[PDB]
This record gives sequence, C-alpha cells and structure tokens, in this order.
Amino acid sequence: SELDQLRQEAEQLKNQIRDARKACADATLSQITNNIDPVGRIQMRTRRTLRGHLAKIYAMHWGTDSRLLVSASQDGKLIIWDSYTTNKVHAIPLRSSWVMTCAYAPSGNYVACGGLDNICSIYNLKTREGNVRVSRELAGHTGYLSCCRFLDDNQIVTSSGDTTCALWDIETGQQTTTFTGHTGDVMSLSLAPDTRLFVSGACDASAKLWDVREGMCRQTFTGHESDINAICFFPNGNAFATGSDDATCRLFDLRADQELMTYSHDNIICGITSVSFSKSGRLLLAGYDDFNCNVWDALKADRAGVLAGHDNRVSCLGVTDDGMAVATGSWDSFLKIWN
Amino acid sequence: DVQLVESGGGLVQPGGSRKLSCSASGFAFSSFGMHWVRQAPEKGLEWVAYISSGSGTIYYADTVKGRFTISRDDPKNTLFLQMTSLRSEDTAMYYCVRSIYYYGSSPFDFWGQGTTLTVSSDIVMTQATSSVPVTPGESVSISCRSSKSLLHSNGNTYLYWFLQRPGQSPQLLIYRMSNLASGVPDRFSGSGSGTAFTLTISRLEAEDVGVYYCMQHLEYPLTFGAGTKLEL
Amino acid sequence: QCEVPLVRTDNPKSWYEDVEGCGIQCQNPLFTEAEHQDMHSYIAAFGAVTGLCTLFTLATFVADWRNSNRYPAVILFYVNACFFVGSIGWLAQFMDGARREIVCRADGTMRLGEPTSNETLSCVIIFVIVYYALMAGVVWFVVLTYAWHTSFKALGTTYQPLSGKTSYFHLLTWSLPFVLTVAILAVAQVDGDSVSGICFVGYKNYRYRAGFVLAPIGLVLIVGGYFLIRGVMTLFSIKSNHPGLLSEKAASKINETMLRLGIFGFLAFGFVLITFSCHFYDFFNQAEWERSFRDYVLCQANVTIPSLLVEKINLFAMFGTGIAMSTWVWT
Amino acid sequence: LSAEDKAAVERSKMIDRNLREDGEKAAREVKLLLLGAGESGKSTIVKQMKGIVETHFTFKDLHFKMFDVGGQRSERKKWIHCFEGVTAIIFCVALSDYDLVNRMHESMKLFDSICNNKWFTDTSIILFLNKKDLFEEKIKKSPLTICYPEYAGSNTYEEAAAYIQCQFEDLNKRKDTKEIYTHFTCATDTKNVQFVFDAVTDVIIKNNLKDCGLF
Amino acid sequence: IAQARKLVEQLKMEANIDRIKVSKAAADLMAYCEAHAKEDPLLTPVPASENPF
Ligand SMILES: C[C@H](CC[C@@H]1OC1(C)C)[C@H]1CC[C@H]2[C@@H]3CC=C4C[C@@H](O)CC[C@]4(C)[C@H]3CC[C@]12C
Ligand SMILES: C[C@H](CC[C@@H]1OC1(C)C)[C@H]1CC[C@H]2[C@@H]3CC=C4C[C@@H](O)CC[C@]4(C)[C@H]3CC[C@]12C
Repeated sequence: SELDQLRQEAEQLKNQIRDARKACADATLSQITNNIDPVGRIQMRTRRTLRGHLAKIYAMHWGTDSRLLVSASQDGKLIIWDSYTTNKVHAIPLRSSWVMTCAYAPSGNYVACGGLDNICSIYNLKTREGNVRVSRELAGHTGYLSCCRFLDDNQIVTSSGDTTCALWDIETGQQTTTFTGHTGDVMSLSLAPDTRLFVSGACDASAKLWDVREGMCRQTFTGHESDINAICFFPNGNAFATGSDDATCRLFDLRADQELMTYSHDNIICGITSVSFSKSGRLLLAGYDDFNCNVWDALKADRAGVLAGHDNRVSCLGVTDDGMAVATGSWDSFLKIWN
Repeated sequence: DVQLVESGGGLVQPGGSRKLSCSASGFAFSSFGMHWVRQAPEKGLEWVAYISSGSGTIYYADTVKGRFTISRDDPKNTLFLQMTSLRSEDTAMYYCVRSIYYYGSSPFDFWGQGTTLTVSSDIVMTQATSSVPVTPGESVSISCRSSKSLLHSNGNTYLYWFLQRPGQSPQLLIYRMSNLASGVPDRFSGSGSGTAFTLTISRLEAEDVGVYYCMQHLEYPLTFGAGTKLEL
Repeated sequence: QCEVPLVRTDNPKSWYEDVEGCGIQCQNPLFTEAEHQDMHSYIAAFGAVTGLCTLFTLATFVADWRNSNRYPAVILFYVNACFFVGSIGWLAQFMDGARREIVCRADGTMRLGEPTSNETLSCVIIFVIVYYALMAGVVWFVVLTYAWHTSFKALGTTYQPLSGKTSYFHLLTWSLPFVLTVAILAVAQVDGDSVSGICFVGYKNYRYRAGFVLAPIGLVLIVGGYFLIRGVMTLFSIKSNHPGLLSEKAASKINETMLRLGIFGFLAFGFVLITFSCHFYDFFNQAEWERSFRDYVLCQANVTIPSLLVEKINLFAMFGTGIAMSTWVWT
Repeated sequence: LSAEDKAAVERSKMIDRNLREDGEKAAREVKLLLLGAGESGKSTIVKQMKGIVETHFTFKDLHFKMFDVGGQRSERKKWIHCFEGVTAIIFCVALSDYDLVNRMHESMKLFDSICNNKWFTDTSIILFLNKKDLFEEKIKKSPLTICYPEYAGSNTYEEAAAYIQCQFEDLNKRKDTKEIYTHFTCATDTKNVQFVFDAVTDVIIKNNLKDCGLF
Repeated sequence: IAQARKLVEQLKMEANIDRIKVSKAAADLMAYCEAHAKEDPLLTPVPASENPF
C-alpha cells in the first residue's frame, strides 16, 4: 500500500498548505481598500486603427520603445506597426500560417512566433540585407506554442500545450531548462519585471510560480473553476492577475501565497482571454469574448470602463511600457490603440 | 556581404550620352531606395538623383534635371543613370548609395565603390573649418551649421555625418545627429540643436583621418557640406 | 383684372408674355380640384406602400448588418435605401401648407424654372431628393446586374471578381446622378406641378424632360437588360459546363435563381415600357391640349364681352419599380 | 510629413499592396480540415488525394489544402476555433472497426462533438467510410448487432454499411445549415478526390449564391 | 508510483514558505498603486499637447 499511503500523505500535506494560507488571511483586500476613493469612470477613445491583417489576429506585443508593436494573425504573416503613424515597418511571411503567440525582444532586434506547428521560430529584424530573416526554429515541444516571452536576445521561455514550459538558448537552439509541474495545456505566460522568476497559467485551472535559474515550481495558486487563458504580473512583481473561462479575473499575491480578490460580474458569462495591468497597476485591463474589453479598479473590483470597439472577441491586449496606450486585437483583423 | 559595383565610366565628348550601371549583389535590392551622388575631382560630394523602392518616386538635382534619367531593374539587381548632353561640369566620380526608409532605419548606410566619368531656396550646410591638423589619442570636434532648422516637428533632426578616407568611398557614421551607424566604434558622438551640429571624436586613431561631410535629409534637394579634412 | 388661370403678381420673371400684371395660377388649370384630390390620395397610397416595403427591406438588412454585408447582395440594400429616400421625398408634399410652399412661390404663381434662391428653396431641395434618389437607385440596379453577371461567370470557383471594384461602383453610381441633377439645376429647367405635388425637370419644354429622364432610363434598360441576359445564359450553361455532376439541390437553386432573374428582367422591361408609353402619350397630347384649353377659355372670354389615368399609370410604374426592388429579400 | 516620413509611408503602402496580393492569392485556395478517430483510415485518403501536417494538391483547376491535425495530442477545444471558416471537414471513419475496442462508438462521439460545435455550425462535412473491402467480409463472421443492438436487418454489406451511414448522418442536429456528403472509399483511380471535388464545388456554389443574395 | 513520490516532494518543498498576512500584502499593493498614480497616463488622461496619440 506504498502508493495509497503516499497519495494520502499528499492529500494531508495539501490540507496543511490550505490551513497555513488560511491562517494568514485576516482582512479581504476589498475590505482594506474600502476607504480609497474610486477612479470614477474611465472613458477611452480609439486613437489608431491598425488595419492590414486579412484574418483573426491571435497575438500582439509592444516593443520597449512603447511605439513599435508586432501583431501575429492566421493569414500566415505577422506585421510590425509604427503605432504613432499606423505605418507597417515589416511584413514577415511565416512558414506555418497557424499562429497562437507573438513576442517582441526587449532590445528590439528579434521577434519570436509560434502556433500549431509546435516550433517557436525567431526572426532577426536588424540585419545587413534589409529583409527580416528566420534566425532559429526552436523545435522540441510536442504540443503547440501558446505563449513566448523574451528574457534577453539569447534566452526565451515558451509555453506549449504539452503541459510543459521550457527555457531555450537561441544560439545553440537547445532547451536549457524544462519546467514540468502542470497536468493541463499551459495557455499563458508572464515574466516578472526583473525576469528572475515567471508565472504560467494552464488548462488545469491553476497558475504556478516558476524560477528560471532553478527550474522548480516555487508556489501553485488554485481557485479558478475552468481553464485560465491569461496571466500578467502586477507592475510591483509581487502579484499577478489570472483571466479564465469562469468570466472572472483573480489577483493572487506571491508573498501572501493566495488570491486577494475576484473581478466577477453577473451579466459577464463569456470567458476572458487576455489580461494586462496599467503602468501604476491601479486599473486592470481585461479582454472578454463579449467582443469588448473591460477596465477593473484592481484595488476595489468595481468596473471603471468598457473598451467596446470590436466586431469579434478580443484575442490580445497589451499596455505600453510607458503606460500611454493599450492595444486590443480581435478576430475582425483590426487592432485599435485606445488612450 | 553587400556590394554596389558601378560600371560605365570613361572619357566622353561634351554634349554626348552615357549610361552608368550599379549592379547590386548581397542584399534585398528591391526593398532599398537607391541614390546617385557625384564628387568633382577635388571637391565635396553632391547629390544627383534618387529612385525609391518600386520606382514609384524619383527626384533630381536642379543641375542635372531633364538631362539625366534614373531607372532600376529589380529582377536583374541593376540601377541605371541614363545621362544625355554631358557638360564640362559633370566630370566627377559617381557613387550609387543604398538607403532604406522605415522607423529607426539608417539610410545612406552602404556606398558603391564609385565609377570615374570624365568629359573633354534649398538648404545650405556650412562646414566653417575646412582643415584641422590632429595627433592620434586626442579628442577632435567637427562643427556643421545649417540655414533652415533641421529639427522636424516629429522630433527627428535629419542630419547625417559621412567619413571618406583617402582613396575610399564615404561611409555613414551618424544618422539624425545622435544615432551611431552599425559597425562604427563608440568614439564618434553626435550632438547639437537646430541649425547647429557637432561631431566629436574621443581618442582619435590613425583610421579617423580623411574628410567629414555634413548632409541634411529634411527636404529633397540633398545638400552636403564642403567637408572638414583631418591631417597629422 | 386678367383671366381665370392667371393670378395678379409683380415678380419680374413671374408674369406671362405681354401680360405684366399676372402670370399663371398655383393649381394646374388643365385639371379640376376633384382630379387634384384623387391624384393626391393615389400618390399618398402608393408612396406610403413603397416607403413601407423599402423600409422593411432596409430593416431586414440592418438587423444582421455584420454577416449580411456581403458585397454583391448589399447593392439591394443600397437600391432600397435610394428608393426609400425617393418615397420620403415624394411624401414630403403631404403636410399642412407644405404643398403651397413646394409647388408655388410666395406671390401665388406656379414655379417655372425655379433655381432662384430669392424667396424659397423647398422646390429645389425636393426636386434634388426625388431626382437623385431615382437616378442613384437605377444606376445602382445596373451595377447590381453587372455584379450578378460577373459573379455567375466565376460560379463554382473561389476566384472573387469583385475583390477591388466596390469603390469604383460607389464612385460611378454616386457621381453620374449628381452630375446630371447639378447640370439640370444649372440649366434651370425645374418646373412645379399641383397634381404631382413635387418639382421635376422639363414640364414646359418637354425636350429637357425627354433627355434628362428617358435617356438615362433607356440607357440603363439597354445595359441592365444586356448584363441580365448574359447572367441568365451563364447560369443556364453552368449545369452542362460543370465537370463534376453538380447535386440536385445546386441545380434546383440555379433553376430557381434563373426563374427569379427572368421574371425580374421582364418586370424591369415592363416598367420601362409603361414609362416610355406614358411619356410619349403626354408628349403627343400636350401639343393639342395647349391649344384646346386656350380655345375653351377664349369661349368664356368672348362670352364675358387631359387624361389623369396616364399620370397614375406612370407613378404606378415608378412605385412598382421600388416595390420590385424591395421584393428581392423575401426568403 | 518630412523627406523620410514620406518614404516610410511609401514603403508602408508598397508592403500593404504586397500583403493584399498575397491575401487574395491565398484566399482562392479551398481549405479542408482532416479529422478522424484514433488510428482510422486517414493515411489511405491523405495518400490517395495526393505538429500540424499540410498537404497541397490540385484537381481540375481547384487548389485543395488538407490540414491533417490529428497528430496533435492536446485539448482539441483549445485550437479547433483556428479552423473556423474552413470550406469542408473531411471526417474519415474506419468502417472495419464496428467490433474492435468500442472504437465505432468513440468515432461516433468525436463526430457528434465536432459536427455540433459552435464554430462548424455551417461548414459541410465530407464523411469518408473507408476500409469498405474488410467490412465487406468481417460482418459475415462477426455480426454488426454487437455494435448496434437496435439493428434488425440482414447481416449483408449493402444493408449494414447503409445502416452505419444512416446512424452517422443522424448525429447532425442542423440539417438545414450544413450538409453531410458520405462516400464509401473505393480503390478506383480518382473517384475519392472526384467526390471531394463534387462536394467542395457544391458548397462553393451555395456560398456564392448566398453572397449574391439569391440562394 | 514514483510520480506520486515526486508530487509529495513538490508539495513538501511548497509547504515550508514564509507567508505574510493579507493585511500587509494588501497595504503594499495599495501603497504601490498610490505612489505611482501620477505616472499612469490612463488614470489621469494627459493633455493632447503631450499625448502622442
Ligand atoms: C400649357 C402651358 C404650360 C403649363 C405648364 O406645364 C405646367 C406646369 C402645367 C400653360 C401655362 C400658361 C398657360 C397660358 C396662360 C395665358 C394664356 C392666354 C389666354 O388668353 C389663353 C390661354 C393661355 C395661352 C394659357 C394656356 C395654357 C398655358 C400656355
Ligand atoms: C415621376 C415620373 C418619372 C417616372 C420615373 O422614371 C420612372 C422610373 C418611370 C415623372 C416624369 C414625367 C412626369 C409627368 C409629365 C408632365 C405631366 C403633366 C402634368 O400636368 C400632370 C403630371 C405629369 C403627367 C407628370 C407626372 C410625373 C411624371 C410621370
């Protein structure tokens, strides 16, 4: 009975974990921030309409410039826009048309991409020949690339649908570390501001806190009822949001090691598919399947505004690194830039 | 390994015709807006013509307008300058210069080797100093003042610094008076404001000697400076 | 004091030739008030029915605008919008005192070539609404027929021939009627009518009416008819020229479409014929009526010391056209 | 605009033109999602008609693209919405596994799940009933009644196969929006691809006559 | 069987964490959100003179 006793020990130890994280939960975050004055109503006007794609755009990532963004659609091409003038600076034809993710390097030299082809292909923008060229094809995943995030021009963490996150080395093209704790397709991914440890949300309805250097699940955050399709760190780095198919966002704290509050509403029943905090982290952006975005007061859980501009469900959503604009991107093949 | 090779130079009789061919090989030629700039036998550089990517836009210098015809064959990777009724003021070495224009691009980055052709309102860039001797290891400061303010409304201040070493083709150093060109050492630093610009070189070595040209890119006559020459 | 069909006015252009004291009265003297009221009620009836059918079509299109904005079909929405605007322009006559503001000046004379901008602009605005709505709807119908022809040419393949002709369609169909109406306004042929209760082109000089109406309508008949015959012939030939035994359902839908196109083509032809017949009857009767009326009034002058059916048939032709454009969406 | 912003806008317009041309060129190829039960006769139909696997073949001036996706072991509900707006869904069912473990009921589950999905509410299904020649003789030895106990018919091929066809064509709940084109995969030269071509031209004609607002 | 052992060792390495009370981890979130309220161009919409969109 060395299996049954071990499973029973696992259950008792999970009960201990729940008892511990219950013992240090005295005041609900909502109750502490009851006296904070609200942010009123936040009215955002679509400034730009980046209109080039001919299919459902699946991902989008701002450059650290806060001016260049890259959007990847399923027409088989990802475009690099100049957001300030709505100009296209590059149009990169992909080998595989099926794309679920897209990342822009923090330096701005490289752009990663991946989808149902299981390969995270990295493109070299700043070349001597003036044409965007495929640098590497990071193969080794057995699922499908659900998210990619650049650490440096050398390292990249990838989130596949084979229940494993992997840290790559672009030059060698081999996996450095394989993070394997999930029991469901890992749908989203978010780097800490310092890139010392990241967090991944899986179809297991549980987010996990990984360490990039060790490769060990530090903490596991449960609470969601369905697949979690979006993760984003709080700008502090000691909290992250989690969008699920429950149509609820939850803000977990890393130090408290539990959820603080939930961003639910009665007439919201469509599964959220993208989250992002503002620069200060006060208002939490949230991209629903209602074909509109929402703006939650991330300290009070009361809704502040609605970015309703899209004819189809918003896939991608990103706040600029200077917190100047958000860029929603939906299946109507348009991605607006609100402000 | 990008290479621009000009061919079609030689001695021509005045009022004749000639065609120069710049055969590009080693980059996406179809994506690059290509220029022609000439240099009189002992004078500074001078812009001649420009044809954009897809041949959808052309300009000419007022001196060579009507007489010269620029054209490119993108499939064959060749740039032409069909020049007619050659005057005694066209005896100059002609460079074909690639330039790509998008947000954060470095136009005029690579220059052709140059072909020798011999025959039998706009902005003015003033390089006050025309000669300054210098010993290696020191710090040198080259100045260039414009007539019109090159600081555009969008924030970009379009001024380019080129260096032409003896018996060479000029190479891009700094584009928009701040940004260092790719493969240039961090000794060269661009500074200044509208209608006042300065290229400072810290720890000068025996490779920086030559002529430093000051080009504006605000509007489309492209006017170079007279050129500051470094000696020892 | 002057004769019965002349009202005492002082406006310089208003008076009749060699009679400065009075021009022409408000109501068309050739018709009796009984015919006026009967025609007004008839126009109200068919104008309202046309408006209703066109608004129903507009409502059906706008209710699902996202998935129902496929371009070869939305031309029907545009034709129906044009005809709805036309019907509104027609019913704008029906309002207390608006008919006197629309058919006559502030002096009392009926409006004769009245782009003036002196006293009132209502005649011009209603004329432009009616005429532009009609001509835009008609040219839109011809563009629709062309779109159908070119679409059926590429039936059973993924090659879309209308990938980059939506802009060109819009430009042409919104340009031609605008050029025509502004040309008519520049020539200043806009006359008024009491029984019609609107302003229209070339009442006095039927040359300009004949030109600006029957030339576009004749032209669109020829072009529409040609493209429609080519479309039906294509749909007929597809059954044989398809190399892959098209199913009984596909054949059934092609045959039902050919039937609809055939009957609709014959309906458009019928309406153009009715128009032309009515216009020519009026062109012929006017030459006799201008004399017979003056003789009938000279009778009373010396004692002191038309057919309403053809009007109704012509307005029926236009409103029936509007309803036959509306009936396309009945699924 | 300045001298460089104008050239940047020109580049933007030129790559936008190339993007549009690539879009209109790639949008004229008919796309077909290739599904099927685990280890069904997918290999036979993918080899006869010529991560994710894409096979591009042409037949009578019509360029087909079949996306054999069944090689992917993950949550099918998490990437299936990528394949909405596909022309047809080629669904092959191994007719010979009516008894093996059952597997026929599992293929029925998959068919029922994908035919009545949110995304494929209008995309017609081309159902292939392959491995006909084995099923021909297999029923004479093993009765079909073990798979369908509510089947009171002759134990012969022409009735049993027609019963399986009727049981599959029953599972669709919207018989007005979407059609189901069934074929019994034959070893004849080009009859399989011919049937695919026929079904695809049929759905294309219906889509075009819907686009004309005439149907 | 060894997979269950791995899960037990994971939960053991996950159970020995130094938690802080929500009363403190909430105060920190609130203090951070408050301290950077002026550097949030979405909270307080900057004038069109400095808004690059
Ligand atoms: C037919 C014609 C044009 C009508 C316009 O189309 C409208 C708008 C109805 C009308 C307008 C003025 C009328 C004339 C006015 C004056 C006279 C003089 C009188 O002695 C005898 C009668 C006589 C000659 C009338 C006959 C009918 C005329 C010519
Ligand atoms: C509305 C209609 C245009 C028809 C449209 O082209 C279509 C689609 C056929 C216009 C054109 C000529 C006008 C007629 C010409 C002149 C007259 C004489 C007037 O005393 C009484 C009125 C009367 C008879 C008009 C009624 C309205 C008519 C029929």
